[PDB]
Amino acid sequence: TFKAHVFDEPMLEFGDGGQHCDPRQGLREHGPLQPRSGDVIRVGVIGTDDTVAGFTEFLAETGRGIESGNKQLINLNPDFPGLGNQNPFRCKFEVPDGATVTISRRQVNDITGIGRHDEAVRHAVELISSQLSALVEGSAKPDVIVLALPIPLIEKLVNAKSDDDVDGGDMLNFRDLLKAKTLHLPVPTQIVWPDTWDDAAKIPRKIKRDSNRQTQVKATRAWNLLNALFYKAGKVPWRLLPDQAEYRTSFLGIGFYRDLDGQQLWTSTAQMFDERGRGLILRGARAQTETRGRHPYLTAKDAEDLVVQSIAAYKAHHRHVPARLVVLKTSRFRSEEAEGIDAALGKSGIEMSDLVWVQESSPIAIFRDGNYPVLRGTFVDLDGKGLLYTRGSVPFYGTFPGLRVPRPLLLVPHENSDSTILTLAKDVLALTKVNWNTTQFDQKLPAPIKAAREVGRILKHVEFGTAVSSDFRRYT
Amino acid sequence: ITDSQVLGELGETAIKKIVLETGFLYEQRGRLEAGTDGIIELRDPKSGAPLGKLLGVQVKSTESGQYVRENDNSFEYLLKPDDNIPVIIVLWRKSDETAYWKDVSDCVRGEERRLKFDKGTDVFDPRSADRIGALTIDRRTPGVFLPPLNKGEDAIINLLRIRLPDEIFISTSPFGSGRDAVPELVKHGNVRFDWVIRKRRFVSFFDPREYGTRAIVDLDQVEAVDTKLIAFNDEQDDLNDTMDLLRRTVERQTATQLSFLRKDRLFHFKAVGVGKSRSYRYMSAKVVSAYSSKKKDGWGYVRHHAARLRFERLADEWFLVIDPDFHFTTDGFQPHRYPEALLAGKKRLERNAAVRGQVTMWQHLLVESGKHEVGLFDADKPAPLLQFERLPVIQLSQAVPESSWNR
Amino acid sequence: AGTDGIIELRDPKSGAPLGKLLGVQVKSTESGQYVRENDNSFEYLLKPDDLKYWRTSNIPVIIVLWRKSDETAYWKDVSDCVRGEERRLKFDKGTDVFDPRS
RNA sequence: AUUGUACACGGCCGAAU
DNA sequence: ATTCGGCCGTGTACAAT
Ligand SMILES: [Ca+2]
Repeated sequence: TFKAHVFDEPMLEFGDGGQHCDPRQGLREHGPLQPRSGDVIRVGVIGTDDTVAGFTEFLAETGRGIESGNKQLINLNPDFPGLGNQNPFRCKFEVPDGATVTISRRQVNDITGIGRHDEAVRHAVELISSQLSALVEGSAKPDVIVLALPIPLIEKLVNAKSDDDVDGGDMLNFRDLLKAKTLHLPVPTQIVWPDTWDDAAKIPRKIKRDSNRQTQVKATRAWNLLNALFYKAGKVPWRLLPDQAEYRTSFLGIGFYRDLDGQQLWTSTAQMFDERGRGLILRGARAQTETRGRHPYLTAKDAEDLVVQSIAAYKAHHRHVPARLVVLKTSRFRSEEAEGIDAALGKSGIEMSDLVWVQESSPIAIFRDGNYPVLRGTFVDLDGKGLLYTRGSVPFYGTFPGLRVPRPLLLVPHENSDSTILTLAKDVLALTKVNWNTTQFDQKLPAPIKAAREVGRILKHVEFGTAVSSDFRRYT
Repeated sequence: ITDSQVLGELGETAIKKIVLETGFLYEQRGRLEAGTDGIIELRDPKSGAPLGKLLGVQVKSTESGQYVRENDNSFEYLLKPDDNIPVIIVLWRKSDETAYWKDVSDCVRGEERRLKFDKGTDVFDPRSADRIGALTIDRRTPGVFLPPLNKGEDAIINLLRIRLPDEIFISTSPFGSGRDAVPELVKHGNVRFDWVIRKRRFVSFFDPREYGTRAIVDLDQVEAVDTKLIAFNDEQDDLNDTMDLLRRTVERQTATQLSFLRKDRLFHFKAVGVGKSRSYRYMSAKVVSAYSSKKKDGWGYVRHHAARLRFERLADEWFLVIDPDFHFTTDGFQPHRYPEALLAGKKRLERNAAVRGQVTMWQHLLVESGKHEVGLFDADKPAPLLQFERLPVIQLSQAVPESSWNR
Repeated sequence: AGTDGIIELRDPKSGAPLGKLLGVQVKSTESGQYVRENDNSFEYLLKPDDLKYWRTSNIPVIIVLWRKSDETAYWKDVSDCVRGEERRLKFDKGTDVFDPRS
């Protein structure tokens, strides 16, 4: 008595109203949704003189075009066009003179010469942040800064081997600490390992010391990296195509992250809504509340103050409260949360609201007859609980990009929800195509849920009560 | 049975005959779908290897006779809105059987009108060797995908419907939990673990008086009521006992074939003998075997087919989920220390066919378990307390183009 | 402006200029690859502002695509377009070659 | 950390005995 | 102690049959 469904691939919007189901093809034909005023994206580079020169050649190399890494599947592994009429971003990625800061060989030896791994990461962050402050206040003002870490620095910071004895195992993450400690800088930063802009480079894995890491083909790496660079430059590449007769809706994803002590649990939230006109806003905020514990769920007061904050952010762009508010959460909605959220809606006069728990650990799954799994977008209704396959066989790609069979997303709406699960699944599936961190659209999790977790990693190192930018470009 | 089944459905059957002798492939697709009804691929007559070029075909049937504006030069047929990949719109006559193809990659100004198929140059003849082949498209750099336009597929689900007995025995006890009462049970005879104790209450699908559990249960307070008052109720505790009772009943059942890991929640096949291979015989509508409890050939370690059996309540009905997994042992009984490399190695290689076969195996094992042997006391005089049955296949509306993909 | 040149017809026999003008816009690429380019056809996406200018024009306008790598020239009437998208043109490498044969 | 999935391992939380 | 539910965190393998 389970009713099946296969949703069509949601249409994305590019360029001057162009529509396509694939971010790569849509960008290739129509270009970015928000075109830049100017044909150059000034990219600053921080790293050793080898990596700074190495990455700069890579940026020019992408301008000349990169041959596809697998011609058998030309949709899953397409070739980067270049600077022709097929330019995905209609702009030039150049490094202007004076926009490079060189990490001297002496400075690398200071970081590598420290015994304790934690001290090395902290010392490296201060060293990099000082160089980062030099770039922003200089004459050459970049739009996005690329940190091309050298191989010896990656060995010390990531693999920690150059290792000391393990003390608890909660080793600091250099990327998250660096992103948090430079949140006050006005320009977003991007970390790029040498093996992505140079196929010759090889960094061994941390534990498996005898094996290098395996990376995607060069064309795919250029696609994902430059798309992130374009987004961090201050423009939205693509947006979901809006239905003409749709309720003005705001999506709010709620997630949790362990505190640095490893025991307490904080709440990190992300909000998605399209501004008036052709645009899409992705905010990342932490609930300004003091109720500390280990519970992976919110309290009645905590949820109410959180929803009120999200509504106010929406009202700043639209000057009117949203018609619909869809709240996606990584854990089951409890009674205190639902009544807390409903209290916030009543004060703001919100008409309809959906409370959906996006569970990934559900063991329920379906299997078609063959060697490939079910189509992406397959939906099965289980007495209200929705089984959605955001990952699976993609007809556009011609294959299924995964190792084992995909694990479907189980959507469990709370009883205090308006829309049917079929309607919610169509929105959840559509939300997976606006992550902007990758050009491959068969993403498993919806963007508000995913964006909430990405914000959480950075905010573990930001002390509570410190005001930080809500722009998602500083966390992706 | 549609009114057009005689005409529309069987119309495409005769169209394939023209292409069958021509030498071009015809791949079945959706009947009334947007864009294609069949696929044409050019092929080398000498070898038959694929050339990597495709083309779609759409056919719509009509009645016998002529159409609007038909003299002895041409006719005039309209294309309805609901039909990328340019596709030939092949027609079909009934009075004298003259098919009429025409392109859609062609641009005669705006195509938004009536496609007047010429009666002199739109005849679908074996001349299509180079004529139709000129339009065929390729799966190279432009990136033409194969949209799924099919009658869908039949997918199976992990759920098995559980038919609980119409009666359940509920009784009090001077014990709080089963752990507090298991030492009381073991010292007596006729030991049976298929029961649950919580809140000083005793729940079991069998009558406690008949079997050896008389010591724990208050033998004068054994009352049998319908399961709808204990299982299908909103009480959170009652759900938890039903979760406990279902597993233990499944645990005691199938004991001739499976073993339970206490630290985990994993069911796995037990090994007959010591450190030797094994096999199982399960249904598909075909007889299939598989190494359920298999010792390796390269070394002596033993891998047992495993599954995490969990119960869910959907639509006021109880279902059992099957989650395939593996359990590795040095000799079939002692758990294999450091099994991460072996466990992760096998998981990395399985695909949809492998996991589906494992699911069907566990479905067959449980559904056959509820059945009784012909002879009395062959396995147990009372019938198995749980009856499972496969759910009807899930009817997806779209099919994976597995045939079009490699292999 | 919107157009890059004006073509004026002239009778090849008598040499008399017919006086009929024809607007021309030329897009030049260097070793590029048009969107979804097979060995027999490709596509092109017109800018939305170009369409608005061409509609107001009182003379016919053709769009000519020139590639320096292979010295290939293709032409198509701007009003002519794919039935689906107003901004999309489907060029054919056989019939749209820009040359004296056309 | 271009990108994510699958897997493995570990920690922890909610309800009642 | 159990039985049921769940969640977040760090690594390797792989680029998809
Ligand atoms: Ca990123």
